[PDB]
Amino acid sequence: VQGLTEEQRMMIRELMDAQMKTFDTTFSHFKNFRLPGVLAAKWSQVRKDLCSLKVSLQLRGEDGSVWNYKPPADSGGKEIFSLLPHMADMSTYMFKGIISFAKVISYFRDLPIEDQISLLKGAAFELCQLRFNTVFNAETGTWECGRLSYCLEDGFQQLLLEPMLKFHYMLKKLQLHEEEYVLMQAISLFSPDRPGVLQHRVVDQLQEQFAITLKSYIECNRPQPAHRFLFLKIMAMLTELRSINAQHTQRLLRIQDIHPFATPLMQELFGITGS
Ligand SMILES: COc1cccc(N(C)C(=S)Oc2ccc3c(c2)CCCC3)n1
Repeated sequence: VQGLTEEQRMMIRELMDAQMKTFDTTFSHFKNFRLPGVLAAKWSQVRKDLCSLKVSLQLRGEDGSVWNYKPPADSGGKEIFSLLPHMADMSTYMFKGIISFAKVISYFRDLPIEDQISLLKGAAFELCQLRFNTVFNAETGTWECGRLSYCLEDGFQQLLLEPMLKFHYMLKKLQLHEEEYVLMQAISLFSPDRPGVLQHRVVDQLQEQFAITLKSYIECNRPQPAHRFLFLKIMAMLTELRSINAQHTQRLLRIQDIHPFATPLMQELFGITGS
């Protein structure tokens, strides 16, 4: 790109290299996942917690066959948990790609292992949502995950009330480059204020370099009036994503409390000990 320092161009490359190596955009290796079965104040809030992300699910076979699953309606029972096992498998698959992404980046390997763990615990969800946005189809409200499709159930303005859905639509509208998505991932990963981080100074210095690189990238490759304040818009979305992360963590722990579903990797990322 233009106007970047050699160190910034190298920084952008290694992020792009790590994204290329660890983001299976066709989801070809997402396999052996569970699928929905065939044929007191907690519950009110878990009932409200689960209805926030209502999606149907399509599976296109290599032979051309199509399986499609329409979820039930909430009717006061355990049917609200039908996609929990499948969604756990997908998020687990994505978390593994995220962990692989961090471990390739030199700036991440060079951190102490305890801080590596702390940063991944704090940012794994956010980097997952950033990767899902690149396969989000805002015209059809569908995350195109290769042979899997997650379609939002029916208007458009009433769904933007859901913060994570609003995030995906608003982030998609910015029409970001691959380089800007991966820089967002690095900024979110290297957040110095996550619980348990010890090397706050180096992590803060690294994050600042990633933000400066992103600011510089935008200024060198986006002169259009539509991209005025784009960097600031991106940074605001990252703050919103952190809020959504905290929201979603409390959501998940409440559902986990009355209906266990978290995989071992999810338990590790969310602090669940097993006792
Ligand atoms: C109760 O909270 C839960 C339950 C189970 C899994 C999760 N996680 C951690 C994640 S990343 O779920 C998502 C979030 C967004 C999306 C998908 C999964 C799949 C495709 C559509 C976009 N969260």
